[PDB]
Amino acid sequence: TVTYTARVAKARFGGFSKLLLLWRGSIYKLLWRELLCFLGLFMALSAAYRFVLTEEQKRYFEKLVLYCDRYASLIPVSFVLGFYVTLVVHRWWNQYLSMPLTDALMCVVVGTVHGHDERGRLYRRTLMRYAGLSGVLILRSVSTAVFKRFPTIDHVVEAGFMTREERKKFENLNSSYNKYWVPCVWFCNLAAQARREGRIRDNGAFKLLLEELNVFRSKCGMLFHYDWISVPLVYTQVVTIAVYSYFLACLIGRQFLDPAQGYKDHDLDLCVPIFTLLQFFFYAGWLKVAEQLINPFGEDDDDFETNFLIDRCFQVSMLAVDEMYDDLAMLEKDLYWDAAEARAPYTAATAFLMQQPSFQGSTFDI
Amino acid sequence: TVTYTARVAKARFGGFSKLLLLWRGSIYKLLWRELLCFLGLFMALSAAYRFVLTEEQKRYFEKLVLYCDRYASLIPVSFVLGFYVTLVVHRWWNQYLSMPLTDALMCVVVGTVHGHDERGRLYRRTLMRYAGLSGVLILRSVSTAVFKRFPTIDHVVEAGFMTREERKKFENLNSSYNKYWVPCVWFCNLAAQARREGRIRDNGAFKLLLEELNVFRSKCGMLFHYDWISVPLVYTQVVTIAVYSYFLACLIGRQFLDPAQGYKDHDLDLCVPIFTLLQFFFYAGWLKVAEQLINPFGEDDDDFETNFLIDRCFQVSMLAVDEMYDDLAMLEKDLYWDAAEARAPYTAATAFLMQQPSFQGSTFDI
Amino acid sequence: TVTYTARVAKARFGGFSKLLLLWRGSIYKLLWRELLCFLGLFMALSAAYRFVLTEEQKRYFEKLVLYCDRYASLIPVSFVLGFYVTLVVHRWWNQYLSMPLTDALMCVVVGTVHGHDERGRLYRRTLMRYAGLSGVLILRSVSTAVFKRFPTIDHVVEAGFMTREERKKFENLNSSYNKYWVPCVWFCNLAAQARREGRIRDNGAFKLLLEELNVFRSKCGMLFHYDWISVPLVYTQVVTIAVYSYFLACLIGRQFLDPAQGYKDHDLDLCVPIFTLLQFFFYAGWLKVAEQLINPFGEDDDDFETNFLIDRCFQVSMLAVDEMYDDLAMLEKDLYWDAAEARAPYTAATAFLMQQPSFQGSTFDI
Amino acid sequence: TVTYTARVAKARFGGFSKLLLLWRGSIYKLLWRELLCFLGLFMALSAAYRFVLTEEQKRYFEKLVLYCDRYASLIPVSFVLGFYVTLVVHRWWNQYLSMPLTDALMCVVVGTVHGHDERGRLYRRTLMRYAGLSGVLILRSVSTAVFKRFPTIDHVVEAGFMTREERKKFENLNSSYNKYWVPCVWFCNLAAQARREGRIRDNGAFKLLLEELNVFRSKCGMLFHYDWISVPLVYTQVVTIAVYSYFLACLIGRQFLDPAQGYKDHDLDLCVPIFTLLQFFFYAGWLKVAEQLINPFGEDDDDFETNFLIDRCFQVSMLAVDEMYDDLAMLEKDLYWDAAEARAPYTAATAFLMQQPSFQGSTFDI
Amino acid sequence: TVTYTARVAKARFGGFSKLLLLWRGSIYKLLWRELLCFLGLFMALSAAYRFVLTEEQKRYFEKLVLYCDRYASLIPVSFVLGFYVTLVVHRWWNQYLSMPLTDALMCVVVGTVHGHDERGRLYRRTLMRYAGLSGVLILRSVSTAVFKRFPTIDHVVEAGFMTREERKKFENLNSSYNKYWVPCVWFCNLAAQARREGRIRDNGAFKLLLEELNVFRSKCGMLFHYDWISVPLVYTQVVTIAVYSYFLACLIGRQFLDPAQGYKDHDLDLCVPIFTLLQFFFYAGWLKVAEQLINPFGEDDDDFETNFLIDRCFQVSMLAVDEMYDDLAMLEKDLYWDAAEARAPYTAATAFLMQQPSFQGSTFDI
Ligand SMILES: [Ca+2]
Ligand SMILES: [Ca+2]
Ligand SMILES: [Ca+2]
Ligand SMILES: [Ca+2]
Ligand SMILES: [Ca+2]
Ligand SMILES: [Cl-]
Repeated sequence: TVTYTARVAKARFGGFSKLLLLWRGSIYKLLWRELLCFLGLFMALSAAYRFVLTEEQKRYFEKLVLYCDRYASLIPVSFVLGFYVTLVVHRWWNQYLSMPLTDALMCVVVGTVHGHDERGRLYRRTLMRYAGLSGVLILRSVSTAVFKRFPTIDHVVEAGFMTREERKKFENLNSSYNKYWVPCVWFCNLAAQARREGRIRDNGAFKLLLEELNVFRSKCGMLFHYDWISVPLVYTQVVTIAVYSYFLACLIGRQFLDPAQGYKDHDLDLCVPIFTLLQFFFYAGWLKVAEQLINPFGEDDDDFETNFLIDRCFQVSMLAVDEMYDDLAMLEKDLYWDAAEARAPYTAATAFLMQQPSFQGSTFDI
Repeated sequence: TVTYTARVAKARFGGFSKLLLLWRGSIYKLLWRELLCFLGLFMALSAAYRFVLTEEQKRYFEKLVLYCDRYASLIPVSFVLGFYVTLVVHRWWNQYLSMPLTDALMCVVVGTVHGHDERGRLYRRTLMRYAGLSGVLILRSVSTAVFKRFPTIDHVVEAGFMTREERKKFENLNSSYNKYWVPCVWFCNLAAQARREGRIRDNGAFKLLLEELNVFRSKCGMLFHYDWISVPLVYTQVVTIAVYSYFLACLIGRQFLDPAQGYKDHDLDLCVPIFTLLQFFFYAGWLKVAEQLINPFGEDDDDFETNFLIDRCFQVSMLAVDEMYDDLAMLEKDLYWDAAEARAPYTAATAFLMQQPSFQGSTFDI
Repeated sequence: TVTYTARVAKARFGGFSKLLLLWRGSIYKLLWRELLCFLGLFMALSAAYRFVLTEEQKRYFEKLVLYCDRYASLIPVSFVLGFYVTLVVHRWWNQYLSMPLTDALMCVVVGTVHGHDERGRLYRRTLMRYAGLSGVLILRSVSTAVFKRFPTIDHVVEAGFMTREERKKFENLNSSYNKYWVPCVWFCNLAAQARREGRIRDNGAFKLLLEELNVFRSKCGMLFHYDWISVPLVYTQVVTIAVYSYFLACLIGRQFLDPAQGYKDHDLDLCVPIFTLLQFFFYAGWLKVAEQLINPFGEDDDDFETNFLIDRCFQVSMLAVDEMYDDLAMLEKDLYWDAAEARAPYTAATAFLMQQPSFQGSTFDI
Repeated sequence: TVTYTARVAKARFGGFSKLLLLWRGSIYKLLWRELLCFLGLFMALSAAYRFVLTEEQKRYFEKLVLYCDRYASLIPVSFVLGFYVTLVVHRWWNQYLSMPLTDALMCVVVGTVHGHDERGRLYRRTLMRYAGLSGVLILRSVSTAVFKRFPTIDHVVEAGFMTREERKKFENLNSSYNKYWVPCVWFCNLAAQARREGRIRDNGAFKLLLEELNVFRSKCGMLFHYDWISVPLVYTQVVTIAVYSYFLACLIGRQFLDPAQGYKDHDLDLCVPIFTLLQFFFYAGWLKVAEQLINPFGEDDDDFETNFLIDRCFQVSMLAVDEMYDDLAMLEKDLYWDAAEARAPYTAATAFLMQQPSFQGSTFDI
Repeated sequence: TVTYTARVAKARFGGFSKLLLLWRGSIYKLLWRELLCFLGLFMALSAAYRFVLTEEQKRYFEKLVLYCDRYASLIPVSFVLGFYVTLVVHRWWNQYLSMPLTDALMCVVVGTVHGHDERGRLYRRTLMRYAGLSGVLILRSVSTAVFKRFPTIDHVVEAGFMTREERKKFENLNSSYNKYWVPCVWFCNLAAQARREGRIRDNGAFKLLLEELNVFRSKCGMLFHYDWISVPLVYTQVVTIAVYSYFLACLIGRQFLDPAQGYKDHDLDLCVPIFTLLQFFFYAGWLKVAEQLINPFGEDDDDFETNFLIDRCFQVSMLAVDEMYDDLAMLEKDLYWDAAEARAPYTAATAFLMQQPSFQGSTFDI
């Protein structure tokens, strides 16, 4: 993804206009091939009108220009763009929320699966490795960047997400369907094994572990659903036809006609259709928002950094359940033990502008 | 469903335009009968204007063409299309989310219902068979493809979802209503039987099983609600009248009049209303998005593959609770036991483009 | 409700157009009185223009027709129709989801409240009768069809939802507010009584029963909220004024003026304003979608069948907790015990069109 | 709130038009001062054009009228009205859902906090009084009607929501922030005290009590968030400027010019701009929907009856946990004990129109 | 944030118009630099048309003015403004809901972590300090105001959110990623330590503590997701190009041409484009709603007061778990113990307007 959150923290004078100078993840990277072929096909029709066509063929083409400018209905293209892109954006955000993230599991695992010995250490890592394995298996199914990192299951074994013994049981499962849910079943068998030996101390801890896994597994199942159940193809084709019919109407209907015939609204030569160019940046760019986000798991610049989230979850969950298992600093009194209230100090860059009346409710200054 | 997720992974130059060459689940499969009758009725009026009508009947028809072009309000058809299709798409996605999927149940069942013996094996399979039975019974009520696969309850018995003894108790239940919830009540009786004999070891395991079933049963109840409570018929008829009134206005109001009378905006002969054809692809295709998705359980190409999801859930849940019950690979140290951190390697097709600064927050490059 | 889900299963050639032949729950049943008075008031103005008005009064009326056609802004009526009806449809669907349905309670009750004896049988039925009683009491408050079925509380006693002893405690509660929540408090007292005598065997079962009831009771409270907190009246009046101002503008502004004065866009006589009639079917029908759904608990054809849902829930929950309490078929091996995988067979009407490659992910055909 | 749910139960012929005769909570109560000043400023400009201006000053004003009618863009005002009011309506409904309602707490308290003695009675009432106290404290912060009922905390003590001993501990808490969450902390201390003495019998009961309180406390925190975090002021000002610029354009651009100069679309005298008046009812009334609902806790007619909900919750929860604690009618057989099925009878006003085939699914009439 | 909730409590006559006099968080503070450069560039073109250009260069510029007024399509800018700002507002509200608030944790901690001694006191404060520490660490990552208050981790140690011993374990964690989740792992280690020593008395209390923390930790993870995954940059650039192309079209297309050439719709001199100025307040202000809210964690006036919420949560949670741990007022009878019902009194400013029939349901006045 292209992150510009710091650029737009405060609404400044040229704020969104300086985002028109970015190139990575931009409209210009997405549209310049389409803009050059649209403008090239415009100049080719404009040059045929000037130097190629005979005088009676120019009059017929002039009647064709006035015809197509009637059908350039720029207003209804916006609704099928507005409703469709909002659908794609809604799917795009829920696909990010369905990312297999092991943070909720790693807090349950470090709190409930016990033992400083090598066995309890191996219980905690294998539970997190199985959650990470289900993450890798569903992301190499839906994300082309994860798939180029893990083209085979042997790549998942040499990366350490799966072992060779787990590889044998994975491949010997007779199922024609995608086996991303298999380490989630291994998680339940491992947690039930840990409950039997008392490494999970109580049944509410074991229940919390299985509630947390089902939340994780249903997120993996949701990424498979979004990958399988596309935005409906008829709806993608309707918005594509509506945008391209508008631009077919524009490269004839916005041609600069010869002013000597006195056609109204056609008394000018610019030899570049600059406001049709800006309409192309608007409407074809609005469609490119959907074209970038309809599969947010490819290698667009604004697509999800799924290999980063795999490396983050695997490193952090192994960090949380192995090194950080039961090493607190000793319980020690804070700065505000002798203090009835508790307020942290401000720097000089925040003390001066803040420190203003605390909001108590709207009805109190009555 | 028609899945084109891999085609649109990266936003390419001709990306959405190559989806206009697909036929399965396309606008062209949905609209070509309507387009040929619209264009045929257009050419029939155009031929009556040329060769049939007398010269004074042509002038009256010419006044009728100018009348109907005033009422071709292409803008308000788009709002009742945009708001209605978004409602249908919202129902269509929530109907997919309400699909009876046994994955969350199969992780609880393999983790909580215990025993390698034939009895505990039979407990785990019957719990999954009862969840799958409620899935088949609600899907043959709402999906025509499941219903043609299971036309009678005897078809459900010969498919193995129900047994002959379960068939007797199913048919002897005196209820006039659909009995899809009956195996969910059998699930609760079976899980309570398994808790009594200690195959479910603790009450939090038994509670998790019943929470998971109620989530499954309410998904089955939601598919019945969507099947029963349609999109409101008055709202379907308003969008149908609005689209067809627009196209009734178009096959008169876009007729190519004789240029010798000098009617403005009517100085051309194309003998094919090509931009009215593209408007028909836009508006009637936009309605066809709703017509395909209003019942997503029929045999449209873009309808849900409900027999596939039945075969997947039954095969996977039987695979998860029978063969995969308590056969882990032995707890064995990963690649990153001697390693404080944990990073999986990259292939050459992903190492070169990735490996870029880790995002820590927007405020840190301040 | 009017259910047409089977009619629109597959998108057919005349699919939504055959729904324009339905009468029950249709636009024509909702609009024909309004259409006849609109067309009657149109013909009355058209007849006054032809035979009543003098020649100088016709010119003033002709200036009035050209005035009102300027203000027929058909575009902004659509936004206040599109945004308002979507609000009403959103409330209409959430009101259906808030229906008091006892299925989630009946699965907990049959799984947790125990005993084949007459006492445990009476515990299970009274818990379901109290849930059904809260359903009847909130639905006779919000639904006119339930209220005509239960006009008094004595009707609820003779229907068997309440007993005479429960009637005394119901009427002796000193509260000015609606007492639909009273059997939900009786449910909690009954479940706590059953936990004390061990008919509820464990505390997690008793907790699940009370979580399930609070979900049921908050659904009853939500139906009271929707009944009390209407769509805001100012917003209902704004959309009513916007639609009727448009149609006031239309029955003057679309009058067929005398062509001898040569008023432009007014050179025709149809003596029926057929495209204004179709605009009336569009806009007034779009408002009628809201008028039918703003209270979905009346006796519109497309209103909820609330007496059916009362009869279904009472019959099914009594069927689930009394006859179906702990009578499973004996645990018996399925068709797929000797089979490593598990696939159900297809009929000849589904084997031929299906059996096509299983989707594994989008990235795998790379 | 103004409740008209019974008026719109069945979609009738003059149904929404009879809601234009209501005055309480109406557009006319909200708009008549604005309509009289708009029409008064219109007539003042119209009278200056007739009797005050000289003949050359009338021509300049006539050029000003034709200028401002070009900028009366009634279409884009509707989008910033449609999107903004939908945001306000969404906040308005979620603010009603965040109302502190003690029904879910009172069902847990009567089911889990035990004892017929005066101590257990005092435990149940104090738990409900503390929930009601947090309700009063957050509603007097956000609702002007609750604040005029409880202007001081001493008013809350004389109303009985707080005691004098609780008043001392409330005032001696050193916190500059609003202390609405303080009785929720007292609830947790009281429930933990009741668990220690076994008035709460099991830990799952005590956990359910604390889950239920956190749902209640987060609803109180949500009302504080909505009160603090307004609809953004820039967005309120944009919709206010857009509506008033349109109406500034209208009281010049819709002036009836002198027909003797022959200005087109200006050949009439009405001396009342009746369709501009109806546009004012549309657009300024649409803004008044937002102006009424942006703070739904004031004393608008359509604002929430927050003092009613305080009196309802306090009376009902004291009724539920004190008098209704453990007085069931004795477990007694229903009307349908000797009956395998269970159907309640119909009155003559509902038997005749109902009793129609039970819906089983869409696929069954195949 | 700029809070005006009390100003708009009752819909008054000049209600939203008096919000056009506010300056803090206003359109005028956001737009005046853009308005002065737009009007300055307008007057510069207007002065070049009057005094600089020759008479034949004025005619070419006049043809350019009529060209650009054709492309000022004010209608489609509104849809890409309406759909985009609604997306930004939806993200802005969910970012406020994802704020790390310790109220739900502090009610569990004071109810479940026990002991009046210094050890149990230190357990309760350290659990709340660790929740507050994760709040500070994620807010200094996403909020520039928190970051200027805590520029280093040493600032977090001198503020008392972290200790020096906790600082050593924080810095010695080998992770390249943001370590905001580290005190949430410390929370789980501390709660598991407290359960082992019986300061947490039961396993359901310990489970509730870990469910509550995972809700808190996922809110911290959600703020990181929103900070990382921006509104997509192509969509921000499309709405920026659409607004600025419209205003590029306006500062030529709305130029006041010389009336002596008799250009239609151009017969006036105002020498200030006042309705183009109001359109600039509309459209550029509508974009400024998004520009203020796209990062709601900066130092805009309408941005979130994140340092206030840090100081509130830290002061209140230390107040709730230390001083308010197990000091109830003694269980004492309320005002309504001898009263069967329970109604609080009204002041004279609320008794007179209220006391009106209690709503029982819509169907009861039948
Ligand atoms: Ca992409
Ligand atoms: Ca279909
Ligand atoms: Ca109705
Ligand atoms: Ca208000
Ligand atoms: Ca900001
Ligand atoms: Cl639980």
